[PDB]
Amino acid sequence: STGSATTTPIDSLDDAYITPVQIGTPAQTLNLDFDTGSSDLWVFSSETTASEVDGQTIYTPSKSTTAKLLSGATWSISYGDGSSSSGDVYTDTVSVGGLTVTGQAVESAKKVSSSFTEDSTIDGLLGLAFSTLNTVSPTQQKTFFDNAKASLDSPVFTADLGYHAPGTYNFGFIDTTAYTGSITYTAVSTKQGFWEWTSTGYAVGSGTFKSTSIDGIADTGTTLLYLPATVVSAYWAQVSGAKSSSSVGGYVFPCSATLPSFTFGVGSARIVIPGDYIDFGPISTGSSSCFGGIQSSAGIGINIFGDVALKAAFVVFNGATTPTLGFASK
Repeated sequence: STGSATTTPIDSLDDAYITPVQIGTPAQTLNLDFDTGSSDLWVFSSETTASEVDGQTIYTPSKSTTAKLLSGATWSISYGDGSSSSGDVYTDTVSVGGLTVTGQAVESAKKVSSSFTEDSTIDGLLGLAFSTLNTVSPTQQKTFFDNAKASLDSPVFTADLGYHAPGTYNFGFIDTTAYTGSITYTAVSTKQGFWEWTSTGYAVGSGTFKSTSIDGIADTGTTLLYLPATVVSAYWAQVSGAKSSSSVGGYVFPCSATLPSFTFGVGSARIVIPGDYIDFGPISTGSSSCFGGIQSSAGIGINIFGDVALKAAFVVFNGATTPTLGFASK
């Protein structure tokens, strides 16, 4: 079996992407953020503190004939950006673009952090990292991809994120019409539970390619690209008037500047990020300072190839027993 679903940016800056997901019987459709950087499927629900719900669609297990409370199970998550939520656990039927999993752990949020509350367009997260990061206690739960792996034609899913435009998540097959050239595959380490791989280098604009290993994770749930301080400094040195700002917390640049592209290596292949992808607009309404899409990972501890980089490519998440990541130009 296979599944295919359209993913849509939530705003004009591509800060996140939402994908419709059907939960329960009859179907309750929620718009979830597909996150390859976490492993929990959690939703706003009827159980969420009503003061913490600001326009989201909520999952109501009492209206689902296939929902079953998972007795004694709880969950609690803290995200890299200091966000948190927690609650209890149901199992239910979950379908993504025609692909159906029965008995999927659906983690119902009892309380969410304010950052999720402020964001009325995201009804929850669907984690697609490896199931060893799932936070359900005392019995850890499998991700939607892990539960679907057996019935998929091929144990893969692909991310085809759009620039200011809709994209596609496919499960179980590789659409050979969605990319150009060849797919270059690279090894994945699962030792920390992430889709972790090693980039072979970078170039700024049309400068020389610098061969250097950059270990990092493919994270659809992170907006920006976070790279080591040396790389980020070399990029912004080519933008006139750019500087790192402590008050803003990152590199900013004059909105009148034109940004150079950024190339990152995948084995012997090269993925080019157009400079327009790196512009994230004014830091405040009416400001002439614009926020940069390439920031330092020094405070994070891990390099993150977020949406800025992934949307420049067709990305295959190969969940075979030896997992790999595939990149192709598009």
